[PDB]
Amino acid sequence: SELEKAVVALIDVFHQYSGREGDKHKLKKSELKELINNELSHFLEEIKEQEVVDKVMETLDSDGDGECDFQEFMAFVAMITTACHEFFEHE
Amino acid sequence: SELEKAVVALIDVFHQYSGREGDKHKLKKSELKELINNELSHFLEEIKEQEVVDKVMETLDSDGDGECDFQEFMAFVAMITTACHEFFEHE
Amino acid sequence: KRLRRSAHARKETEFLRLKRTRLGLE
Amino acid sequence: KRLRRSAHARKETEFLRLKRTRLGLE
Repeated sequence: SELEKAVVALIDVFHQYSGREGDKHKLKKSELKELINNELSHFLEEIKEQEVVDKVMETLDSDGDGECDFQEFMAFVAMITTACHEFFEHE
Repeated sequence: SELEKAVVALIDVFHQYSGREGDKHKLKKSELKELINNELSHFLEEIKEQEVVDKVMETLDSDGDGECDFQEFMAFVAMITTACHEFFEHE
Repeated sequence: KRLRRSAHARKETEFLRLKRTRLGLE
Repeated sequence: KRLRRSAHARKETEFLRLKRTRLGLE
Protein backbone atom coordinates (compact mmCIF):
# COMPACT_ATOMS: atom_id res chain seq x y z
CA SER A 1 0.00 0.00 0.00
CA GLU A 2 3.04 2.33 -0.22
CA LEU A 3 1.92 3.63 -3.61
CA GLU A 4 -1.71 3.72 -2.38
CA LYS A 5 -0.56 5.99 0.50
CA ALA A 6 1.36 8.18 -1.97
CA VAL A 7 -1.68 8.25 -4.32
CA VAL A 8 -4.16 9.32 -1.59
CA ALA A 9 -1.59 11.91 -0.43
CA LEU A 10 -1.54 13.39 -3.98
CA ILE A 11 -5.36 13.49 -3.99
CA ASP A 12 -5.67 14.93 -0.47
CA VAL A 13 -2.99 17.61 -0.95
CA PHE A 14 -4.43 18.58 -4.33
CA HIS A 15 -8.03 18.76 -3.03
CA GLN A 16 -6.89 20.84 -0.02
CA TYR A 17 -5.57 23.59 -2.34
CA SER A 18 -8.14 23.03 -5.15
CA GLY A 19 -11.00 23.53 -2.64
CA ARG A 20 -9.81 27.10 -1.94
CA GLU A 21 -9.98 28.68 -5.43
CA GLY A 22 -11.15 26.19 -8.05
CA ASP A 23 -13.58 23.28 -7.56
CA LYS A 24 -11.65 20.44 -5.79
CA HIS A 25 -10.49 18.92 -9.16
CA LYS A 26 -9.11 22.29 -10.52
CA LEU A 27 -6.09 24.42 -9.38
CA LYS A 28 -6.35 28.15 -10.24
CA LYS A 29 -3.06 30.13 -10.54
CA SER A 30 -3.21 31.35 -6.93
CA GLU A 31 -3.56 27.76 -5.71
CA LEU A 32 -1.19 26.29 -8.31
CA LYS A 33 1.52 28.74 -7.23
CA GLU A 34 1.32 28.09 -3.48
CA LEU A 35 0.79 24.34 -4.09
CA ILE A 36 3.94 23.99 -6.23
CA ASN A 37 6.10 26.28 -4.02
CA ASN A 38 4.89 24.57 -0.83
CA GLU A 39 5.07 21.00 -2.11
CA LEU A 40 8.01 21.05 -4.60
CA SER A 41 9.95 22.91 -1.88
CA HIS A 42 13.24 21.18 -2.82
CA PHE A 43 12.27 20.04 -6.34
CA LEU A 44 11.66 23.63 -7.61
CA GLU A 45 12.96 27.07 -6.57
CA GLU A 46 10.49 29.71 -5.28
CA ILE A 47 8.20 30.40 -8.26
CA LYS A 48 8.14 34.16 -7.68
CA GLU A 49 6.99 35.35 -11.13
CA GLN A 50 3.17 34.98 -11.39
CA GLU A 51 3.55 35.24 -15.19
CA VAL A 52 5.44 31.93 -15.02
CA VAL A 53 2.95 30.26 -12.63
CA ASP A 54 0.28 31.22 -15.18
CA LYS A 55 2.52 29.98 -18.04
CA VAL A 56 3.27 26.54 -16.52
CA MET A 57 -0.46 25.94 -16.04
CA GLU A 58 -1.29 27.39 -19.51
CA THR A 59 1.29 24.98 -20.97
CA LEU A 60 -0.73 22.03 -19.55
CA ASP A 61 -4.21 23.64 -19.37
CA SER A 62 -6.11 21.25 -21.68
CA ASP A 63 -9.29 22.79 -20.24
CA GLY A 64 -8.28 26.31 -21.44
CA ASP A 65 -10.03 27.57 -18.28
CA GLY A 66 -7.14 29.35 -16.50
CA GLU A 67 -7.22 26.64 -13.81
CA CYS A 68 -5.52 23.27 -14.43
CA ASP A 69 -7.40 19.99 -13.95
CA PHE A 70 -6.20 17.21 -11.64
CA GLN A 71 -5.29 15.33 -14.88
CA GLU A 72 -2.96 18.17 -15.95
CA PHE A 73 -1.50 18.36 -12.45
CA MET A 74 -0.92 14.57 -12.73
CA ALA A 75 0.84 15.18 -16.08
CA PHE A 76 3.05 17.79 -14.33
CA VAL A 77 3.71 15.31 -11.49
CA ALA A 78 4.55 12.67 -14.15
CA MET A 79 7.20 14.79 -15.93
CA ILE A 80 8.66 16.05 -12.62
CA THR A 81 8.68 12.55 -11.11
CA THR A 82 10.24 11.04 -14.27
CA ALA A 83 12.98 13.71 -14.19
CA CYS A 84 13.54 12.98 -10.47
CA HIS A 85 13.60 9.19 -11.16
CA GLU A 86 16.17 9.56 -13.96
CA PHE A 87 18.30 11.99 -11.91
CA PHE A 88 18.11 9.99 -8.68
CA GLU A 89 18.84 6.67 -10.41
CA HIS A 90 21.68 7.88 -12.65
CA GLU A 91 23.60 9.55 -9.81
CA SER B 1 7.27 18.24 1.06
CA GLU B 2 4.29 15.79 0.91
CA LEU B 3 4.17 15.54 -2.91
CA GLU B 4 7.96 15.01 -3.02
CA LYS B 5 7.62 12.30 -0.33
CA ALA B 6 4.83 10.56 -2.26
CA VAL B 7 6.88 10.90 -5.46
CA VAL B 8 10.14 9.45 -4.04
CA ALA B 9 8.03 6.61 -2.56
CA LEU B 10 6.64 5.90 -6.08
CA ILE B 11 10.17 6.15 -7.57
CA ASP B 12 11.69 3.85 -4.93
CA VAL B 13 8.91 1.23 -4.88
CA PHE B 14 8.89 1.10 -8.69
CA HIS B 15 12.72 1.11 -8.91
CA GLN B 16 13.28 -1.85 -6.59
CA TYR B 17 10.47 -4.00 -8.09
CA SER B 18 11.78 -3.01 -11.57
CA GLY B 19 15.22 -4.27 -10.43
CA ARG B 20 13.88 -7.81 -9.91
CA GLU B 21 12.77 -8.55 -13.49
CA GLY B 22 13.25 -5.54 -15.76
CA ASP B 23 16.04 -2.98 -15.32
CA LYS B 24 15.07 -0.30 -12.74
CA HIS B 25 13.28 1.96 -15.31
CA LYS B 26 10.87 -0.78 -16.54
CA LEU B 27 8.64 -3.35 -14.71
CA LYS B 28 8.37 -6.71 -16.55
CA LYS B 29 4.83 -8.27 -16.64
CA SER B 30 5.76 -10.49 -13.66
CA GLU B 31 6.76 -7.40 -11.66
CA LEU B 32 3.77 -5.32 -12.84
CA LYS B 33 1.48 -8.22 -11.85
CA GLU B 34 3.16 -8.65 -8.47
CA LEU B 35 3.25 -4.87 -7.84
CA ILE B 36 -0.49 -4.57 -8.56
CA ASN B 37 -1.44 -7.65 -6.46
CA ASN B 38 0.94 -6.76 -3.62
CA GLU B 39 0.61 -2.96 -3.43
CA LEU B 40 -2.51 -1.84 -5.42
CA SER B 41 -4.60 -4.39 -3.40
CA HIS B 42 -7.21 -1.87 -2.15
CA PHE B 43 -7.64 -0.13 -5.54
CA LEU B 44 -7.58 -3.29 -7.71
CA GLU B 45 -8.45 -6.75 -6.43
CA GLU B 46 -5.85 -9.53 -6.89
CA ILE B 47 -4.79 -10.55 -10.40
CA LYS B 48 -4.02 -14.20 -11.12
CA GLU B 49 -4.66 -13.45 -14.82
CA GLN B 50 -1.15 -13.27 -16.35
CA GLU B 51 -3.13 -12.50 -19.54
CA VAL B 52 -4.64 -9.32 -18.10
CA VAL B 53 -1.48 -7.94 -16.46
CA ASP B 54 0.10 -8.39 -19.90
CA LYS B 55 -2.94 -6.70 -21.55
CA VAL B 56 -3.00 -3.60 -19.29
CA MET B 57 0.78 -3.35 -19.71
CA GLU B 58 0.55 -3.91 -23.51
CA THR B 59 -2.03 -1.10 -23.63
CA LEU B 60 0.70 1.33 -22.39
CA ASP B 61 3.86 -0.59 -23.44
CA SER B 62 5.52 1.93 -25.81
CA ASP B 63 8.67 -0.28 -25.76
CA GLY B 64 6.68 -3.39 -26.76
CA ASP B 65 9.11 -5.54 -24.69
CA GLY B 66 6.61 -7.09 -22.21
CA GLU B 67 7.38 -4.47 -19.55
CA CYS B 68 6.03 -0.99 -18.69
CA ASP B 69 8.42 1.96 -18.35
CA PHE B 70 8.33 4.30 -15.34
CA GLN B 71 6.65 6.82 -17.68
CA GLU B 72 3.88 4.32 -18.50
CA PHE B 73 3.57 3.46 -14.80
CA MET B 74 3.16 7.20 -14.01
CA ALA B 75 0.54 7.44 -16.80
CA PHE B 76 -1.32 4.42 -15.30
CA VAL B 77 -1.04 5.99 -11.83
CA ALA B 78 -2.44 9.26 -13.25
CA MET B 79 -5.74 7.75 -14.43
CA ILE B 80 -6.02 5.40 -11.41
CA THR B 81 -5.45 8.34 -9.04
CA THR B 82 -7.91 10.48 -11.04
CA ALA B 83 -10.60 7.77 -10.68
CA CYS B 84 -9.85 7.73 -6.94
CA HIS B 85 -10.05 11.57 -6.91
CA GLU B 86 -13.48 11.35 -8.58
CA PHE B 87 -14.40 8.92 -5.77
CA PHE B 88 -12.93 11.32 -3.21
CA GLU B 89 -15.44 14.01 -4.26
CA HIS B 90 -17.79 11.77 -2.22
CA GLU B 91 -15.44 10.09 0.31
CA LYS C 1 -22.29 -19.39 -36.07
CA ARG C 2 -21.45 -16.94 -33.26
CA LEU C 3 -20.08 -19.64 -30.93
CA ARG C 4 -18.48 -18.73 -27.56
CA ARG C 5 -15.05 -18.93 -29.24
CA SER C 6 -13.93 -15.56 -27.82
CA ALA C 7 -11.85 -16.85 -24.87
CA HIS C 8 -10.20 -13.39 -25.17
CA ALA C 9 -13.13 -11.90 -23.17
CA ARG C 10 -12.86 -8.77 -20.99
CA LYS C 11 -11.34 -10.56 -17.96
CA GLU C 12 -10.01 -7.04 -17.21
CA THR C 13 -13.49 -6.28 -15.77
CA GLU C 14 -12.71 -8.61 -12.80
CA PHE C 15 -10.30 -5.93 -11.46
CA LEU C 16 -11.27 -2.80 -13.41
CA ARG C 17 -14.76 -2.98 -11.80
CA LEU C 18 -13.21 -1.14 -8.82
CA LYS C 19 -11.85 1.59 -11.15
CA ARG C 20 -15.30 1.89 -12.79
CA THR C 21 -16.83 2.12 -9.29
CA ARG C 22 -14.41 4.93 -8.30
CA LEU C 23 -15.08 6.73 -11.63
CA GLY C 24 -18.83 6.29 -10.89
CA LEU C 25 -18.83 9.16 -8.34
CA GLU C 26 -17.45 11.57 -11.00
CA LYS D 1 21.40 51.34 -12.35
CA ARG D 2 21.39 48.82 -15.24
CA LEU D 3 21.85 45.01 -15.32
CA ARG D 4 22.04 42.27 -17.99
CA ARG D 5 18.24 42.00 -18.29
CA SER D 6 16.16 38.93 -19.25
CA ALA D 7 17.41 38.47 -22.83
CA HIS D 8 18.39 34.87 -21.96
CA ALA D 9 14.73 34.11 -20.99
CA ARG D 10 15.59 34.27 -17.24
CA LYS D 11 11.98 33.87 -15.98
CA GLU D 12 11.66 30.17 -16.86
CA THR D 13 15.29 29.23 -16.15
CA GLU D 14 15.38 30.60 -12.56
CA PHE D 15 13.04 27.67 -11.71
CA LEU D 16 13.49 25.19 -14.58
CA ARG D 17 17.36 25.17 -14.52
CA LEU D 18 17.23 22.23 -12.08
CA LYS D 19 14.65 20.45 -14.33
CA ARG D 20 17.02 20.92 -17.29
CA THR D 21 19.75 19.47 -15.03
CA ARG D 22 17.54 16.53 -13.98
CA LEU D 23 16.92 15.67 -17.66
CA GLY D 24 20.59 16.46 -18.46
CA LEU D 25 21.82 13.87 -15.95
CA GLU D 26 19.72 11.23 -17.82
